[PDB]
Amino acid sequence: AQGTKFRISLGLPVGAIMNCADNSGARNLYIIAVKGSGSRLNRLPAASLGDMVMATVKKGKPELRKKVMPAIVVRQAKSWRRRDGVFLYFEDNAGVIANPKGEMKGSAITGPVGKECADLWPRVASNSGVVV
Amino acid sequence: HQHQNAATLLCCNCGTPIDGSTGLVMCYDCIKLTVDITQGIPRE
Amino acid sequence: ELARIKKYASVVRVLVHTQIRKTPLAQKKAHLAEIQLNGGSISEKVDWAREHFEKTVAVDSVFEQNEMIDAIAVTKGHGFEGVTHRWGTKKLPRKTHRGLRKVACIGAWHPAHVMWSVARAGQRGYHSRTSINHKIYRVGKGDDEANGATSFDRTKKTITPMGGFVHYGEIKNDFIMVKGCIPGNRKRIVTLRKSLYTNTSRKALEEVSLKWIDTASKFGKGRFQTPAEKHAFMGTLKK
Amino acid sequence: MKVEIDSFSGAKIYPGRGTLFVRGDSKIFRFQNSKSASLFKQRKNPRRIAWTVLFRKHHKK
Amino acid sequence: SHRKYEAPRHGHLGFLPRKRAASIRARVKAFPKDDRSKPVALTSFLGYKAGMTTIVRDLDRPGSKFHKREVVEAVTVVDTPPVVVVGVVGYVETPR
Amino acid sequence: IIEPSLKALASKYNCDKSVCRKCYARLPPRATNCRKRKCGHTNQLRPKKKL
Amino acid sequence: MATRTQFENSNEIGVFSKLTNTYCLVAVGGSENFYSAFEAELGDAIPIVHTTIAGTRIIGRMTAGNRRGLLVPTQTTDQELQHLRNSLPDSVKIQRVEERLSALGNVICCNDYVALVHPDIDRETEELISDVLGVEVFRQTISGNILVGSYCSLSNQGGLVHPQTSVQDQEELSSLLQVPLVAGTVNRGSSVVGAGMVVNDYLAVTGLDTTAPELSVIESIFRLQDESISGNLR
Amino acid sequence: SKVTAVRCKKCRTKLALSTSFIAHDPPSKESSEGHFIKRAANSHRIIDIQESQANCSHFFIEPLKWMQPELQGKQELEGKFSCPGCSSKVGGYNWKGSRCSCGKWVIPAIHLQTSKVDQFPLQSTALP
Repeated sequence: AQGTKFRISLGLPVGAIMNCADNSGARNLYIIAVKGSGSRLNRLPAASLGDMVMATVKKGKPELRKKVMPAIVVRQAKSWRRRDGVFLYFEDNAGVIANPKGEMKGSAITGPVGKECADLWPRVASNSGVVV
Repeated sequence: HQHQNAATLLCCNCGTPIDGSTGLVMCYDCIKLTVDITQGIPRE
Repeated sequence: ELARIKKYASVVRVLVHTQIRKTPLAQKKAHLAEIQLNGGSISEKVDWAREHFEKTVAVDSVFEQNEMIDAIAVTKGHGFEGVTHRWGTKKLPRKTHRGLRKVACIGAWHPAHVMWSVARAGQRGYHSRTSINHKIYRVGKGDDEANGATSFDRTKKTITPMGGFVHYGEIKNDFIMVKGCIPGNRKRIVTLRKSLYTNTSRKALEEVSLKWIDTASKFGKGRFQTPAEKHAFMGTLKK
Repeated sequence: MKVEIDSFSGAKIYPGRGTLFVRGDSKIFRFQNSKSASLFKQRKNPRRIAWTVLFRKHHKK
Repeated sequence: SHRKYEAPRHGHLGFLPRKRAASIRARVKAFPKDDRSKPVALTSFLGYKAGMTTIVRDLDRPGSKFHKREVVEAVTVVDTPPVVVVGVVGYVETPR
Repeated sequence: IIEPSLKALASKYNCDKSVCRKCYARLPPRATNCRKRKCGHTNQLRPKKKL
Repeated sequence: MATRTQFENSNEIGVFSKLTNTYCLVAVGGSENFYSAFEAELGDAIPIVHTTIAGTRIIGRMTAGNRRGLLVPTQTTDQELQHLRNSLPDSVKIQRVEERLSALGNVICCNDYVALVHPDIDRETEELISDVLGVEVFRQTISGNILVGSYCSLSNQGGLVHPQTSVQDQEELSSLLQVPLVAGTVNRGSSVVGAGMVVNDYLAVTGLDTTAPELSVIESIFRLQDESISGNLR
Repeated sequence: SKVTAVRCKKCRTKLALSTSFIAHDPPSKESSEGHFIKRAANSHRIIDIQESQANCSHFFIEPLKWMQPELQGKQELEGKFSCPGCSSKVGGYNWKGSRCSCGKWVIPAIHLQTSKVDQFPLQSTALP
């Protein structure tokens, strides 16, 4: 269900704890798997900006905790190349939780939102205050 | 003269009148039978 | 002898050599080469070379812009190289007695010989490679002060960066500027070839007009394009 | 094609050069090289570093 | 025993042997298909590689996300001086 | 909308065939044996199922 | 009046397009079927301009404008700027705006007369919104959400707002906007109602997954709705 | 009650009014017509039983004025038609049957599927 996205650098392997940008109670996200990943011996599947990852909530409201639910990555700390030329990188990692359609449970997103995440997912681009 | 005539929400599935706030804007008679029910199990 | 080629001899090559003296290399020895001709009516091929004995053959007559070419040259050399970096094999763990940058299992009991397919240490680099489908962007004239200049740029400059190309020197000659990497290091002879198959798909037909050519110093973190505008930014210096 | 000045000192950035930094309060910082970038993580003040442009503008050189 | 975790091969088999090539001048193994309708021209040319520099151009590819968009891209300058012809050589065809 | 004069024209090449039980081949309807050699020229033929 | 269509396979329209009174903007990567919904019903009344903003296709959320003016973010390239000023008429004013809150459409909800803006917008901007659009600028949040753009669609006739809003809060917005206000859902119950649809005086385009009870509520508050060819000839 | 109008989705045209509607309302519910029977090639062999849906998913209307250019020109025994401005499959004509999803039979039908068309009231607004 994932739209076409130009390749950016892979910066969030399995086991990463990224922050939770929206206001649905959760405080962080524990990434367990990445949708659409490949297959190779001993390779951890990695996330990027714009990918839809499976994540559990470790800290927050107990209604959200202890269940696996997919999530969209909205910031990345690894630098990446944009085609117009610049290398840019945020300060921290971030994500928003979502239903498997791609609709967003969060009402609004704090902080900046990556530009490539906005075009790939429309519901993120509705709730986003700042897009880079 | 502020006129906010809205009858807050009508429905999604059927055409039945006024629902309330907090969510669940779907007219409970619809959600009992229609959308999925998300049981999704064998009952036998 | 030339009449003997006209009777027999289905295909006709031409021996050419470079003009190494108009080049900032230390070498004074030219490279000789053959070039096959794809004209018609092989009496006309040898009549063309009969005229062009001791004549110069320009670059723009052969190649034009947007044409997909093939680059055939010899790779940079790296000497004797171990099995990890040569083939890209897995490194052994930390706890290994006598070596971790190796390959553990060479082969089974049978056959009682080392197979040719397994990975083993040896020479890496300095091989011949053919790299295909490179798009030419610019065919610049040598006796022209508008090498780096573009319709969108409008500044008088060569493509030679400030301080020259690193380890090479003075491009003030005709040049081919082709997209993406070519096998071979700097100073190396490179043989360019026409494409074998006519390619349609979408990419070969696309025409490019440049915006801007980077002529900042390649000797590291160059922050100015031309030495004319370095002096305007800093101002008067003591020297 | 646009030429942006350095956010750290004063230097011009030609396209395809240097990094960019988005601070967590949604502010965009541009850097020309690894020199002026690494002096930004150390919280160094560009009005006190001599080779910067903002230093020379302050002291009227 | 079987391999117990299947995995693709490391390396390519049609690029053996990794041995040093016989000269710095690489040969042309194959020249393109001769078409006798067109006039006489050359198929290959010699130059000396100098270095790399970056370029900026307007990408013009319809139905792409980067349509009418500037992309930076890396180009190589090969120094290409004019070349002078000193001889011809004619090849006859045998069964061998 | 098929105009069943044409359906009877179409059914001869598609529907009016016989099927070998072993090798599932599409055989002529009045044939006795399978023409394929991998099933040993068997005479165990069934009609193709009508819709 | 009340048309339904979808961009490539997504229901939402206000993300990918911007409908005003005098002009209309659309994203570039669409089928002919998406464009035909705008081309047939608008006709030659208003120009349908293909464009991109800041290298994206989400120009509905990035831009903000009305009858008189158009605001674009700072990241808009100059080549994309001149393409707008050529095709759009002489009357509209186009200005690049220096914001920390980059996406202007989520921040600003406006029409001919009244604008609602995100409350953390700064003072020097609030002069530039009034100067360009010619509109009085008000700071307020729809009941739970600071983003007044995505969660409140507005036009000259009325306004469709976020469903989880109390009646007393809808009263206080109605006094300020001087138009009647209706809570509703779009696209089989999505709360994103400002980006789920676009609207002006003549036209209101929605997603395909809008059910007919939702579309009936939309056409009522906007008052767009109003036959001989139907007849009985047996 | 008041009169109702059927407007086309994505065409926004009143395809059929009220004073129509041969609605045939009750299903049969017995074993041979309330159930969908899927026979086999021979010997009336029943392989599949399908229970009928709840509501009849069609609108059975009279032959109207705007169907007259499609019904006269290349008249056949079955076909389909469209909205007159978007050319999408809105309804079909069948002189055979095609009972309802819920099932009886009818007479010759002009069947107008309730997907991709919707029903409006022609009267004034409800004013909620």
